[PDB]
Amino acid sequence: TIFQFPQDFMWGTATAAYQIEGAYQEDGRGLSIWDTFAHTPGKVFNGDNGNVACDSYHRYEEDIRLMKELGIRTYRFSVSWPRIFPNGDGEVNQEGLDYYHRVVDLLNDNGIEPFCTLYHWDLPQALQDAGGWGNRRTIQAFVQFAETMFREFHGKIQHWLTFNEPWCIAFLSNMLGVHAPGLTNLQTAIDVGHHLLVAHGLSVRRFRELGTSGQIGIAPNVSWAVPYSTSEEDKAACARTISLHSDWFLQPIYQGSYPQFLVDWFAEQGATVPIQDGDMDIIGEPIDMIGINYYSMSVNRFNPEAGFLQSEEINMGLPVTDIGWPVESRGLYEVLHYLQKYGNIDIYITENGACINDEVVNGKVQDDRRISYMQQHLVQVHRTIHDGLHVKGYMAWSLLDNFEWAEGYNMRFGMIHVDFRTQVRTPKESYYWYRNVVSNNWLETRR
Amino acid sequence: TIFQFPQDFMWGTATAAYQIEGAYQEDGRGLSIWDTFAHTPGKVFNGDNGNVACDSYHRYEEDIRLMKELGIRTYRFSVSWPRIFPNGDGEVNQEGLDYYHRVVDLLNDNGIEPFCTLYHWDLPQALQDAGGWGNRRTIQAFVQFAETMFREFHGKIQHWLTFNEPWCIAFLSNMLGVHAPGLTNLQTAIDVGHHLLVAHGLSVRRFRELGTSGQIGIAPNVSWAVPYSTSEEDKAACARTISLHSDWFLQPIYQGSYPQFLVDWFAEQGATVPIQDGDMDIIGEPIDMIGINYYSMSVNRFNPEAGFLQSEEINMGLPVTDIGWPVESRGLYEVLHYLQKYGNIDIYITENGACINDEVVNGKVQDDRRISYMQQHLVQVHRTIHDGLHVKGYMAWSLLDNFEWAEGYNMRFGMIHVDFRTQVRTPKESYYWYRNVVSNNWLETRR
Amino acid sequence: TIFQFPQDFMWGTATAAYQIEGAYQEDGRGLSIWDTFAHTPGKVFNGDNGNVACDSYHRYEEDIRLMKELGIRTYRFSVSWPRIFPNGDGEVNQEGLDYYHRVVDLLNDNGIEPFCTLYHWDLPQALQDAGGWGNRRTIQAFVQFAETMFREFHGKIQHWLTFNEPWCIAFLSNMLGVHAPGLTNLQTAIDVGHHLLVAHGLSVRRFRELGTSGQIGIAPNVSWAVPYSTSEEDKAACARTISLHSDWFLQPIYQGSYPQFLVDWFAEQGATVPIQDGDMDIIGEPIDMIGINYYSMSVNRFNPEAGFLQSEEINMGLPVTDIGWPVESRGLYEVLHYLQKYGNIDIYITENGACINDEVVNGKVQDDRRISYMQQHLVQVHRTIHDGLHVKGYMAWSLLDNFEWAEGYNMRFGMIHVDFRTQVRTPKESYYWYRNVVSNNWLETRR
Amino acid sequence: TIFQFPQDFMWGTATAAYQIEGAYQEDGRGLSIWDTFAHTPGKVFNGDNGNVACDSYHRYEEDIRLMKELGIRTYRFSVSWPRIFPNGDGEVNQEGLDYYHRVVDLLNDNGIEPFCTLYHWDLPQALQDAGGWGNRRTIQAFVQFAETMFREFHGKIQHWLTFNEPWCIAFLSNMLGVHAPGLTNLQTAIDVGHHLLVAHGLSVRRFRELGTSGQIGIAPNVSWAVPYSTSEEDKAACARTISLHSDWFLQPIYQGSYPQFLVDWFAEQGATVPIQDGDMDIIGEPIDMIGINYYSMSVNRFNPEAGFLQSEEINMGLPVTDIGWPVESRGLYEVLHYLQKYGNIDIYITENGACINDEVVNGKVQDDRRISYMQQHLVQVHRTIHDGLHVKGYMAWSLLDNFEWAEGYNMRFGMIHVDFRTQVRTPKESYYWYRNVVSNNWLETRR
Ligand SMILES: O=C(O)[C@H](O)[C@@H](O)[C@H](O)[C@H](O)CO
Ligand SMILES: O=C(O)[C@H](O)[C@@H](O)[C@H](O)[C@H](O)CO
Ligand SMILES: O=C(O)[C@H](O)[C@@H](O)[C@H](O)[C@H](O)CO
Ligand SMILES: O=C(O)[C@H](O)[C@@H](O)[C@H](O)[C@H](O)CO
Repeated sequence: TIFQFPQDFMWGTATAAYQIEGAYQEDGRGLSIWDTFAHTPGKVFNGDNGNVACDSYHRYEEDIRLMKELGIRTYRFSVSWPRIFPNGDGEVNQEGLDYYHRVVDLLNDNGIEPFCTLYHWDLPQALQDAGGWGNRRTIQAFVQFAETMFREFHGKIQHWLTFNEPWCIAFLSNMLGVHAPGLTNLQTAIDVGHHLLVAHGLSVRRFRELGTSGQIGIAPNVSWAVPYSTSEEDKAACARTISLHSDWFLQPIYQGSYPQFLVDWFAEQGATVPIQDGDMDIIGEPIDMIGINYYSMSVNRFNPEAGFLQSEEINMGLPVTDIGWPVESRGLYEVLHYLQKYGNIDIYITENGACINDEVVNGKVQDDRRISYMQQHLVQVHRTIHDGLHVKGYMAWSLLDNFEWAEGYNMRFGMIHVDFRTQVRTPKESYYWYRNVVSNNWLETRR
Repeated sequence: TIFQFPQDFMWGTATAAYQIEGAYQEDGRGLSIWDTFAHTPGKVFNGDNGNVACDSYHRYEEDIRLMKELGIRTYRFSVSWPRIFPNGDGEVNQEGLDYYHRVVDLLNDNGIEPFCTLYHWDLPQALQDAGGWGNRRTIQAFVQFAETMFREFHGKIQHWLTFNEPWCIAFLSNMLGVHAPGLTNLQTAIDVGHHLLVAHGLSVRRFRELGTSGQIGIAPNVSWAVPYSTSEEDKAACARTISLHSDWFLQPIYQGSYPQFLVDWFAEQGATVPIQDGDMDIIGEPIDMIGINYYSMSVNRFNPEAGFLQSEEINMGLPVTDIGWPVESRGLYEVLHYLQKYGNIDIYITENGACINDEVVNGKVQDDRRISYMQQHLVQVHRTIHDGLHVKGYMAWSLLDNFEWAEGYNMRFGMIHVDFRTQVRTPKESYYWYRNVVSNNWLETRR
Repeated sequence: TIFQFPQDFMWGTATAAYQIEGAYQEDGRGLSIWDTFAHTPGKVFNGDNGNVACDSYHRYEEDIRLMKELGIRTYRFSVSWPRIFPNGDGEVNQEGLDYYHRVVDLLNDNGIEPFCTLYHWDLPQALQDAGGWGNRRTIQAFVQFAETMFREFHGKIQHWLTFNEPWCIAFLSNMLGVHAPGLTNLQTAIDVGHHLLVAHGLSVRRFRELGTSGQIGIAPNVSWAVPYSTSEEDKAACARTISLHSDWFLQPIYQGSYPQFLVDWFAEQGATVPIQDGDMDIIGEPIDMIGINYYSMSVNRFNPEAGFLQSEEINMGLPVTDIGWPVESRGLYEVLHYLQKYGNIDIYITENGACINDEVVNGKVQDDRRISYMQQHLVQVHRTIHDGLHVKGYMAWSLLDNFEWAEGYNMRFGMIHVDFRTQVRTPKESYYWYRNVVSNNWLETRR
Repeated sequence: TIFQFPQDFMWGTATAAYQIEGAYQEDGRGLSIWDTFAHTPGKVFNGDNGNVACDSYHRYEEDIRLMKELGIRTYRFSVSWPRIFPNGDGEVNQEGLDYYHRVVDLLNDNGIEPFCTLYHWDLPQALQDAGGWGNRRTIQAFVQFAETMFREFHGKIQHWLTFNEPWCIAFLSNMLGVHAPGLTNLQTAIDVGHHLLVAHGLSVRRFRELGTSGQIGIAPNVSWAVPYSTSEEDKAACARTISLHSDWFLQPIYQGSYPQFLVDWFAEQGATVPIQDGDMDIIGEPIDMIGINYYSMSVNRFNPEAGFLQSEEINMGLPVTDIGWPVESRGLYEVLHYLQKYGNIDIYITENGACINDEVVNGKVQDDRRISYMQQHLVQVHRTIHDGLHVKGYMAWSLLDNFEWAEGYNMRFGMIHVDFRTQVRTPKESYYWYRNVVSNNWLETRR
């Protein structure tokens, strides 16, 4: 089957600052909660950290040449907040801004459209010390950061995302303790989620007030669960799982309220959203589009012992990637249609990829499983476009193998292999396959 | 995840006569349309035929010992019609009956419940010469055959199936020309389908009139298609695909009529069902259960050039078995729920398996992919039971690698490897895995 | 270095009934708590059970031929209680006795001295239903069982052990829930430990009263822990670890009391030993020797969160066997010297071995690591003998790969490989190495 | 288990001049007793010599870059005496001093603290001709050498060691004849040992008088033996073995006397220490710390035929490194605690490593066994620190594979592989593992 994509479909790859930039103390960069987290014994696999990670702070020219050869039209990357404001709240670091100018100018020189993610988890440690996202003052610090970037890069960037994966930032980091700052308190997770939504709304306002170039949105990671049985309880368990990742952040944005059933659920657990007057109006600031991060899908059932959402994932026996996630691409088709509850909004698949740990053998990386994974998901993308949904682009999660939060360098998601001992880049077989798809602008599945 | 099965769940394996019995001219056996078909250049891969195929006519004792060691409770097999009535219409061949007595007694001696499939495609050539299933006289010949078996094996067999895969017998064989007798005429396919339904109804009547032991049903192969787009036409294309395999045969049986939309469809193509007065009443004879044969699932779209049903299957990029079928077990969960339109009837998964061609290496057959396939499908079985559906048992398609109709011996579906050069049996790794599942009566998926 | 052993040193191998006998329902055998445990989802790896396990109930003649060729002088095996008394408390099953007569006569015919373990964890389910070892009536049932064996095998067996690994029977099974019956209650673990000690004392009395042949003892599994730091608390943590395995059972036997510090420890946790008047006097019945089971050694430190004994084992980086136990043979030398607190009693290393999962490749099992392990431990044995300790013999843990409780068949400890699919025995390279050591009666370590 | 190290723990690697510097006749370097020894047929394996050995005389910049990337804080190296004083006793060679200035400045430029070993066995041949260390005039020559280095490198080096492994210099070289000058006379070995102790004391005095920078000590190789039996004689045999390596040199230094029992032992063999008045007072000069070289541990027994110390090492069957040494890290914990007899002095593990001969395969050196070895020994280091002992740092024996005295290039101890045919350096897998440990400052053992 041949799947032709729209003429102006935006093809790309994506990275995040702390995962690839290698110069954590260079040019006045301050420490982030992730430096702190990775530097704590037991928080990240093997004690790995982003001190060097890919060294893209120095090797960006090479990476950009590689992505130029890929035939890609956009590059999603994130800005390291502590490089711009080493204290979070403070005096601007021109050296930090200079770095992004070098990167952005090179991208633009190469016809590659920057797709800027302002917040990709690297909150300056100084702000965390004051309570981090649990403190409304951090909202102010973020707006300052956003403004600085909007003004500095006004006509160089046309695509902006305020936050990347609000669920991970709030719940995975503050309720489950898996990601920095590693807390386990429902109330603080809810506080964090609410404050980042306020920060987001204010930043969009500034974007509009400053007359900044381009479009702006937010990029939540998307969850998709299907019930094991036809029971109302399994159905509810799946609604909770799905809704906390997306609706919890999208309903306030698009409809001016948090999902009542989840508000009630958390209330049962003694937690309440710290909503101040006009917070909801600020959060409802009109956005241009949203980024959607998708990787897997699950079959769940209600289980009172299954975590704070009492939703248990069943191991259905499906084959899994090297990080253990089952691959079932229909989930992408399903959430995209599910999200239509907010209207036929513009959606970019800002992240989609697979952990496949193949290494360099005979000078190549025969990552057939990543090609397989991508192929199945791109079919779903075409399928939704064919259904009339406004899915505008796709960004392969990871141009490069990188520091994969908590997993360390152990889990490879890149289309370009990076030997962390030499920093040597080796484009995988998926890279060359992707090059053909993005350059031809059509995909073909064959037996 | 641990999946506990019901106390009385019936575990088994299945075969078909022409695929495993090796003695096509022995003990007065007459030729079937399949001997004829396989003996024709170009009809079956490599000119393979069932002349010897496994030689189970002679090696049944060994096979039965192997299935006894498997911990299985039932064995589904089919009866070679031309061994009982070498002419189809004629004088009984006691030698043919003796063979099945040897098999059945041994099964019973070993506590293995026979699950008898009367018709598994081996129509005596003599009847085909007279028009085969296109001729109503064949219905009479079949009822005689059924009666003979019912009387001969009265208290030895408690589970009976009249026909196995009516869709393949009618459409694949008479419209698509892929299986014997290899015709390509819509009207004859429809005639065949209708006549086999009449034969089925009459045989159930005889079963009841003779007071024969056990329960009796029919075993259609089940189809499952999901639409590519949300269009009404893709939806219709999938209804046609799904309905021709099951509803076309189940609606007359359970509701007294053929699916009207398919009646109209075929009428558009100039074909009409040869329904005589009381045919529908005969077909509606109450049955005890049905067998369901499931292997794969597809995503289809309407396409006017896509065959007689104008339903095109999209290659979604999913991994496939060695015969090229994509594995997606949810399809089993879906049809089982879909079939509830006929009531919560008793259903046995009379066939489910995968073509995995692994051979003997280091004295074993490391068929991990078959274990994987089975594991995923058994989860769905448990899932439907947990939903309250009366799924009574499961039979792994193929105890032994065998003559795979049209594919020849090239496509292996067995849990026991058969080296066709020596007839040597080598239980695969899936055999030992299955032995544990059927003996423990619970399954466990692990990472 | 050459290590010459004493002229009359007793060399052997060992097994346990439920781990090797394959005929759990044969000849009237009743179910044991282990059949029950293994038949419960989640209790044993992969749902493995002892239903067939080696099939030594039928293949003992082969096994005995193999051990005769090994040059061994003794064979330690256990008696399946539910084969003798299918109800535990009840009427004798002559068929069960006959089996052991076949085994024992063959051993004796081959000049191999039987070393009989009366209790090796297979308590009849019927007794467990009544409270198992938590009920003093079980003590009576055990004495009946012991008497029966003493009278039946009077002049055929000269070495007897009442219980094998009291720590595992009591604490691992009733406090930690890892072994059958799988309970987690300190008090019941203590009850079980005390009742088995009473059963042991009474059985020794009967042995003496009946004038039965040979010597009789008990075979505790031995623990050995060394402190991480020189702190009093780490030292205490190690004393608890060491003492619960051995002193807890040996002090009542040899000195008429339980280790006070452990009595106090458990008292702090609200558990008290159910000591009735004269229980201690019964337990103090003089024994002829003890069997010692040794596998590993650890370095521990005090940790309040480290289980009921608040003793944490440090992962020192030492290489481990395939089941994950570090090899450090000095621990054997240490406990043997430590046990001298009870006098220079007769000690038999009734168990010592390693989990090394090597399989048959090129017709052999190149288990160099098991040879390595054994070699290091046999040096320690010689060392203690050279120090004047009365270490009388050594039995390699496992003649055959077997059902390894909770680990299933996944963990191989045998010197003879068993392909559980064919029951085919393949003596490992360690078997041939051991044959030379036991036949020459001296060991040689070489570079 | 996670082992956190002290904030200021000093991590490093170590080498010795003759083993790595490749330019034995370059820049006026005179010959040492080792050039002479290696140039004699039969003294060193395969006639290997240090003529080129690693060529670090020319490739130091590369090596230093590699150790900078390692994250190391100190580098232990030795000074080639015959490069400074080509005659030993004579006129200074500025070219030789210049080399070390290039090395030291580069180290300092890279934040790597030089740890200078003045004497690492390369005594100028000219002095050996006059009797070498057997002649007190050599003491004077050494003090001149020491002074020169102290004055030349005053503020560039902060850590100094006078002698490296006095036992090897005296006994292995002059009693056993294995190392240069290869003599076999107890009396001369004792003379050498005493004269080097006097040289050491005088050099420390000069260090203090000149007001040189840093701290100064001596680095004996440490021995550790445990008795086979509990006999007084085996115990004595172990005391002799242990004491000759350490106490023989440390007692005069810290307590002002030689171990009396060893004085008596040698007296029995007709040898006496040539102690002149005030020699002991000079030797007792206060030192800042000591370096400890540890590799293995043994189990010994008394044996009158077992060499001059009549101490036989038993082959306990333990796994060995590629040079044949058994690995048993507890020995490090034991000697460190044993050395507390001199007070809780500052101790640096100046050497610890393993001979693992893995080569470059697939572009890497998979030296898992060296990682294993180091991991076990670093646990012991942490353990002693946790016990309150002042263990200040650890230096992995060998940054690079090198000329391994008498073994030649056949025995590899490096963390960086050196292909002696191309001089190409290839950091081993242990290098990358060590980089993580030294950079994180904590170690983790995992299963
Ligand atoms: O939010 C994104 O998800 C994260 O930024 C990535 O850095 C993750 O590593 C990737 O999703 C794979 O888990
Ligand atoms: O009717 C069933 O289809 C047939 O009985 C089998 O013999 C098929 O060959 C099997 O389903 C795989 O194709
Ligand atoms: O108590 C003994 O340990 C048991 O009898 C064995 O059956 C164990 O499985 C074996 O020691 C392996 O650890
Ligand atoms: O005395 C030290 O030991 C030596 O400096 C090294 O050069 C040795 O060769 C190394 O220890 C290997 O044993």
